Parts: sequence; structure tokens; C-alpha cells
Amino acid sequence: EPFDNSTYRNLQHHEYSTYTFLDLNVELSKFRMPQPSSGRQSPRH
Amino acid sequence: PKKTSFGSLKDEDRIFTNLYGRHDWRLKGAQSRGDWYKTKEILLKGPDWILGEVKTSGLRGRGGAGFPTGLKWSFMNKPSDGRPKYLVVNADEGEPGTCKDREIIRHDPHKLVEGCLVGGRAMGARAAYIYIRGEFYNEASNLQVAIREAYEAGLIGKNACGSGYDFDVFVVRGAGAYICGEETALIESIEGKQGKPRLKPPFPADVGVFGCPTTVANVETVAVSPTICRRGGAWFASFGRERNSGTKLFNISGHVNHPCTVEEEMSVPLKELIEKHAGGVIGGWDNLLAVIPGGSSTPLIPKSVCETVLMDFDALVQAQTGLGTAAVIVMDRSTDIVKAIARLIEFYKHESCGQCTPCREGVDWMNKVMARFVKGDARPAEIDSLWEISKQIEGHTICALGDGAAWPVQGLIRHFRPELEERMQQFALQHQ
Amino acid sequence: GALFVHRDTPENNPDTPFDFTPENYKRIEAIVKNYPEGHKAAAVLPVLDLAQRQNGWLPISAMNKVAEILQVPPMRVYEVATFYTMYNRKPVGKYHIQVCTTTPCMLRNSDSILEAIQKKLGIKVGETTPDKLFTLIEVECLGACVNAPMVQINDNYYEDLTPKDIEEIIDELKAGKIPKPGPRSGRFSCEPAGGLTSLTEPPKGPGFGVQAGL
Amino acid sequence: SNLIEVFVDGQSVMVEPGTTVLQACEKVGMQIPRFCYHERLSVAGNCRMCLVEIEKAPKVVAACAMPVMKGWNILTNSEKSKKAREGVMEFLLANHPLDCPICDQGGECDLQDQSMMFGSDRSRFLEGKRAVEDKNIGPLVKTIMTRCIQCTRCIRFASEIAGVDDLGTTGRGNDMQVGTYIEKMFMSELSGNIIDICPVGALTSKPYAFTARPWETRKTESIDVMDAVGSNIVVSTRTGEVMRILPRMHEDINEEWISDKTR
Ligand SMILES: Cc1cc2nc3c(=O)[nH]c(=O)nc-3n(C[C@H](O)[C@H](O)[C@H](O)COP(=O)(O)O)c2cc1C
Ligand code: SF4
Ligand code: SF4
Ligand code: SF4
Ligand code: FES
Ligand code: FES
Ligand SMILES: [K+]
Repeated sequence: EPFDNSTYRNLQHHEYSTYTFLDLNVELSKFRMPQPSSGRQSPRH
Repeated sequence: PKKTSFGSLKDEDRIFTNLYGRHDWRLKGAQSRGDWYKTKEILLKGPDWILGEVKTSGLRGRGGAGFPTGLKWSFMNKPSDGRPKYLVVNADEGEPGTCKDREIIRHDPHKLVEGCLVGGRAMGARAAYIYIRGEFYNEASNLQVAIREAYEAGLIGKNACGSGYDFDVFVVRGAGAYICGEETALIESIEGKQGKPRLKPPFPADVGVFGCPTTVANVETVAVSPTICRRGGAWFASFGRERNSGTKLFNISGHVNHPCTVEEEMSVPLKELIEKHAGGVIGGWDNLLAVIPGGSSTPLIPKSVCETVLMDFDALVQAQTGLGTAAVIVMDRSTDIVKAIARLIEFYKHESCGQCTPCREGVDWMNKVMARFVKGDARPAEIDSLWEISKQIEGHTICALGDGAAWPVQGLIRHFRPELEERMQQFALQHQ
Repeated sequence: GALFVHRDTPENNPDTPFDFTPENYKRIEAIVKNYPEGHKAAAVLPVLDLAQRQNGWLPISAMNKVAEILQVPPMRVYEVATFYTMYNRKPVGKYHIQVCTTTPCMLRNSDSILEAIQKKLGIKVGETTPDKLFTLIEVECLGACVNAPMVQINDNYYEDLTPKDIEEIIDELKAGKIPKPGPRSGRFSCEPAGGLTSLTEPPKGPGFGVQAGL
Repeated sequence: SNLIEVFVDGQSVMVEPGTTVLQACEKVGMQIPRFCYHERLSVAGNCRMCLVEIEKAPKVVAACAMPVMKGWNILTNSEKSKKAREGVMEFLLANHPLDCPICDQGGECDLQDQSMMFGSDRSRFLEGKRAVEDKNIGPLVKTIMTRCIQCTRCIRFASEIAGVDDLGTTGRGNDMQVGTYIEKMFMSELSGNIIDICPVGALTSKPYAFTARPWETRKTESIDVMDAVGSNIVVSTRTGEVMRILPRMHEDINEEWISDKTR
């Protein structure tokens, strides 16, 4: 409310884990959409 | 009519309002700071309108180059060809002296997300691949937290902001390579192979990631893009000199009393920016020996030139250097300039991907030569030999890392040849 | 040194026991799903990183397992592993002490912090503590140039460091307490060390100088 | 109906769109110096010796991968192109090991010949050269990897022509080495062809090792009889004794490859 410019609030990164990035990427997948397909399952296929 | 002394940017007209994390970096604080506001209107206006207003804003590539962002982005306004279209935001931030991108990612990630959205709509991209470096794990996690917040809010994903557009923002993490900052090297790094840059007879607008058309932009430009759309192109055009408009995140470090990062308007006096935002050079302006304007790639400049130099691309180009990434690196009179430049050459040697011959063999040779120079183990002829080697490296490499390693050597020679000569003479007399 | 030729050892051999935990497998499949169909090799860099997180370092068995799970020739995996620096092809300590020594960060006496690390741990650059806790290695620029000489430990950045603060950090790591990430003096992240030369007025809210049409 | 006119040293040549600068130069007769470009393998563009000058263009383009466009005049013998070739070859010859008397490629080495023609006559390298540990890939190809110029031609040949993806690179910078990392012999019916592919003595024929010099062997063209493909070969014999079998280009039978049972 009083525009407390004097403090830092981006301290949420302190309580992060080893898998935090990948774990937070995991459940984010259900909000994604079907990826495009190039046909063959691999360039070598 | 036209501003003469381009400087002292006002707080009201600043793209990034949360540089130092003084406000909530989540969706709530971003909306409080004007972010994610009226995005649907920009989405529905039309890609051509966004591209035209970007051209009107005169935005130049804020990632190290100086290409007009409008022209580069409009290179993708071609019709569909079956292949998907991709926008990629470079967040490698490997150039020494650069600190802006980390700050925007970890303090204003929602501006970055809205930038990917508006850019992808302007260029018709289906998804965004923000390539952050491997070290920035906390920054990447914060960015992905903001991405999840936006996904839940419905701003991105299927029916992005209700405009019928379908966009995704994947964040691929790097693995500790400076060459990955190169756009084609970044493309292969995303594709799974090594970070070797690709030759450019084909361009990313034609062939990019996975072979589909891709366009690599920088964190700063995409971050300012939604603000460019909202406030207006002419509002951006007001700041800075002609063809050198906009505001930039200057990262001031080296031997500055208070090294920091400030969002200052373009074509700013270097002395004024150093004195006010940074606090001046340690020991005053008289104690300044050299200034590296925009990171390791940009050649250094001596204090006599530093007295009066505007901080736009063209002004520093006339100063036989480049704006680069606006990475101010000040070195005082107590600095061994030879040692610092040799350390930069060592960094470039350690970061060369080794693909093409001039960078793989040439940069290592320059590293050895500069290592001998620091101890003065040479003769006056090897200074000209080093100049010739640097010229041979220039314009002969696949990517611009060869030129970015040759330029510091050229600047050091051009502005401190007497220092090398005298150090060599001292070593010669000592070895008697 | 870091020789880029894998010589078979009794510890680092293709028969070295390695696998992926089921949660790690779910993370792998999500990562693979995050790429276009038919270009699964694009997931090689993150997947390998996962093999690091659950193993600390990357044994050659992990290399082959990544190749199998990504249907990619093992040579490409070996190439991407030897190319990128963060992948530890050799066993490493619990706390990877990476000290930046590029020009912007050496200019503010990073050598003092490096020597403080050497003295506190009794370990020269490039070795691991005998109790397998710290590994002091030298790195190029890590992105926090405006900050004073910083040090990277596994996943955390520590900026604005002075030998005493890093003595505290090291002996606090020895005691299991994780030091607070961020500069170890004053400044929160990147503001001017003196005060605040910008962003003093409250930022303007939704709608400010917005173009009429929009 | 689609041919575009391009200029090579002023001469006007009709080239099909998509033609690279190197092929356009070859049409006239000029053979642009190259190490990493093989007409059978993919284009790489890392050797940087095909750097040729395009008129009204302040940048030496890579003729091995640059597609020509209308109105280009390729100045093959321009001073800028000659200086670019000299600099690139100085870079190549900097860390090369002084093995010419002990290297079997001596007398038929691409590096030696291009140095004789497109290159300086001295060196300004007054430092210590690099050295790379040798790698074993079987009993057919002897590898002295310190002579490798990292043209990655063997890697591309193994990936595409041979199919097996066991050759590649390791590391970056001056220390990035071409090999197999882990110990694995490059075993294929077309393996020995890498000996031909390598422009330097890094990959050499083990049975032929230290047996004869290229300038003294008489070449007699013949037809292989091992398999039924009938690949055309060149028997190089000296003193009335067969020394080695090399492939001969036919573009229908065997392209320019032979099997290991033929070599
Ligand atoms: C060696 C090298 C490193 C680079 N590193 C970065 C980087 O860290 N961040 C970045 O945005 N651009 C970087 N670039 C520039 C990109 O290759 C590319 O030109 C730019 O990102 C395009 O976007 P822009 O026009 O907005 O700058 C680098 C270029 C080179 C040659
Ligand atoms: S200049 Fe260096 S980093 Fe760039 S492609 Fe050539 S070898 Fe790789
Ligand atoms: S490869 Fe060529 S230059 Fe190298 S040692 Fe052999 S003959 Fe000499
Ligand atoms: S071994 Fe020979 S073919 Fe392979 S990269 Fe080296 S020089 Fe080229
Ligand atoms: S120079 Fe030390 S972090 Fe960039
Ligand atoms: S032949 Fe064109 S660069 Fe190697
Ligand atoms: K050979």
C-alpha cells in the first residue's frame, strides 16, 4: 500500500529445489497443445 | 523541437518498472504495473499493424547487433508454407559485462511472456522457445513460474487472451556455452546437437529450428515490444537520436564506485551516465584509463575519447567501436590493460566452438601472443604480426565470435601500442 | 586438462549401474513432449541434464541410457556431453565452487576471493576436497558482471563477495546450512550501491500513454 | 527456362538456380581450393579455404556453400581472396605437426599442394604446437590425430555414406578432437574409404603404411573381381609388385568408393 520501495520481495527463488524447473515444467504440459508432426518419427527413420 | 542532450530519462517513460525486484514479479504485480493490459486489442489489430508500429518505433536489435527489429520481424510476414513458424528469445547472456537479461527474467518475466505473445502473433509463430543459459536456474524457474501463472490466467495457450491465437512459450535451458548466444548456434543447441553456429546462405526466416522457419530476438527487444505496441511507436521514437531511438539497460561495472544497471535513453553522454547512475569512476574521471562500451566484443576506447561520446550505435561506430550490448566496463589507471585484454582473449579461446579454422586456430594463437605480451616476452614486430592475425580472423569465420575476439586486440593495439612497447623494453632490459 | 577421451575405468564403464527414477522418467517424457514430433533428439540436452541431477556426475552408462531413451546414436550424446561445460563427465564434489575470472569480474579483485577459497579449503584450483565436499574450478563470465566478484555453488549465485563473506559461506556449507542466495552486502540485486537513481515514483498502473486506437 | 547468368572473372556462365559458387567457378575451369568440401558428402563450410571474393561485396563468401545470384562476378584471383587463402592456410599450418617425411600422405597431400600453390612460403608462428593422443579404430585405418585439420569429412562420410554414426567430435576450441570417444572400431564394408576422404595423413592405410611413395608408383586402371559390382580401381604397382588399390571414379558402378575386401 505505501509503496515500500525499500524492501526486496523476489525471495521465492531461495526455496527452490534441484528438480524445481523440471517439476514445474511437468505439470505445465497439460496446458500445452498438440505439437506439430514432421511425418517420420525420426530423421533417420 | 528536437532534443540535443539525449539523457536523463524520466521515470514515467521507462519500459521496465521493476529492475531491482521492488514490486511483485508475479502476475498480480505485473498487472499492477501496467503489464498484460489490453493485450487482446494488440492481438486482434493484425500482425502487419504490430510490425509497422515496431518499424515506426525505430527499435534496433538490443542483443548485440544493430539490425532494425521491424525489418527482421517483418521478414517473417510471408504466407504459410505448411511448415510451422517459431519465435526464439535468446537469453544466453554470455557476453562479459552483460547483466540486463538476468534482471528482466528474474524481475519482470511477465513482460517477457507478453513479448513472446505479441511477437509470435506479429510473425505468425505457433510457439516460443526462450533459450536461457544453464547457469540461470533460479531465473529460469522464476520465468517458468510466470509462464504457469499466465497459462492459468488464459493469457497464453489455446485462445491466447481470447483472440483465437494459439501460442506456447517453452523455455529450453542452456548447458554452459557462450557460443550458444549466436542465433544459429542457439538453433542447433535447441535442436539437440552441439552449439556450433550454422553458415548463413540460408537464413532463419527460411530454415531455423527443426528446419521450420525461426526468428531469434533478444530478451530486451521482445520485452519492450508490448510496451512499444501500447504506448506507441512515436513515443519510443521521441527518445534517443535519429535511427538510434529507444531506451536501453546499461550495465555499468569495472572500476566504478557503484556498479549497477539503469534504464537510460539512447545516445546518452557516457560521462553523464557514468557520473549519475554509476557514481563516477573510482578516483574521479581523471583516474579513468579505458572504457569498454558494450562488452568484450566491442573494442575499448581511451579516456580522451570517453570525455565526449554519445551512447548510440552510430556515435560509437564513429569512435572505432560498437555499442554492442551497452556493457560499460571502466578500467582505472591502476589497471593492466594488457592483462585485461589478454583475459578477454583467454575467455574467447575458452568459448570458441572450434568449427571453422580462423576461430579454432587463430584465437588460440592470439591468446598465446597476448600471454607473451603481458610478460613482454616479445619484440616490436609481433605487435604488427598480431594486428595482421586479427585482420585474418576478421570476416573469415562462420559466426561473429571470430570478429568479437579480433576486435579487442585491434582496439588494444590501436590505443596502447606504446604500453606494449615499453613493457617489452622493460622485460628486455631485465633479461640481461 | 579434462581429456576428451573416455578411458574405461572400473568405476566409469558401460556396465556401471545407472537408471532413471520413475518420477525422472515422467519428467523425461514431459520434456520430450515439449518438442515437435519426429525431432526427439532436441531433448538430448535437458534429458542429459536430468541424468546429472540424479547422479551428480555423468557416467558413460548414463550417456548410453540417454541415447537409448532418446533413440539417438551414442556418439551424438558423447559429443554434446564433451562440448558443453556444465556436464560433469568425471565425478565431482557436493559443492562445485565456480569463481568467475573474466575481465569485468576480475577487475574488482576476484583473485582475492579465489585465494580465500584456496586457503579455507586447502585445495588448489581444479581439485576436490579430500572429504568430497567442495570442488574449486575456474569459470568464465557467469552473467553477474555488475555485481562484485561472485561465486556459483551448484545452483546458487553469491554476488558482492568479499573474502570474509565467502569464509562465512564456506564454513556454513560445511555445517549443512545453505547460505542465502544473492549479493552478500547491501544491494538486493542490481540497484546503485549508493541509492536509487530511477524508479522512485510508483509505476503507472494499467493504462498510461496508451495509443488511442490500440 | 530458369538458367541464371553469373560471372566468373568476367566470363558469363549459365548456371542452374541453386548452383553454389564453387560449381559455377568449376564450370569455367577454375577449381576453388578446399579441404572440407567433397562433392559426394554434404557441405560443411568449416575449412574456410573456399573463401572467394564477390565483386561489389565487402565480404569474402564461402564458395562451398554460397548459392550464386544474378549479376555476381566471382573474382577468384582478387587480392582479397588471395590474402584470405593465405591467412586460412597459415591458420591450418600453425598447429600442424612436422611429419611430412614420416607421413604417408607426403607427395599426395592436399595440404602440401595447396600450400605450394595457394599459401605463403614461410611462417610467423613462434610458439609451441599442439599434440593430440592417437585413437584406435581397427586394423585397417592407422590414425595419427595430431595431423587432423578437423574438416569433419570422415564424420560426414561415416554418417551418410557408411550409415554408422560412430565418428564425430569431442570438446570445443583448439582442443576439439575428431574420434569415437569411447573405444569402438570403425567397422564397415566401406570403412577404408575414409583413408581417401582424409585430405591429410591423419587417416592412413595400415597395410600400406611406410611401404611406398606416391610419386614413384605406376598407376594401372583395372576392374575389381572380388564382388560382382565390378568397381573400377587403380592398381598402384612399383618394382613389379602390387602396393595398393585405389578407387577410380565411375559415377555409375561405384561412384568413387570401394569395399574393404577390394582395398
Ligand atoms: C558469440 C555471440 C554471442 C552472442 N550472445 C548473445 C546473447 O547472449 N544474447 C543475445 O541476445 N544475443 C546474442 N548474440 C547475438 C545473436 O546472435 C543475434 O544476432 C541476436 O540475438 C538477434 O536478436 P537482436 O536483433 O534483437 O539482437 C550473440 C552473437 C554472437 C556472435
Ligand atoms: S568463429 Fe569460433 S565459435 Fe564461431 S563458428 Fe568459428 S570456431 Fe565456432
Ligand atoms: S598430412 Fe600433409 S602436411 Fe601433414 S605431415 Fe602429412 S604430408 Fe605433411
Ligand atoms: S581425421 Fe581426416 S577426415 Fe576426419 S576430420 Fe580430421 S582431417 Fe578431416
Ligand atoms: S565477469 Fe565475473 S561474472 Fe561476468
Ligand atoms: S570448402 Fe567451403 S569452407 Fe571448407
Ligand atoms: K588421407
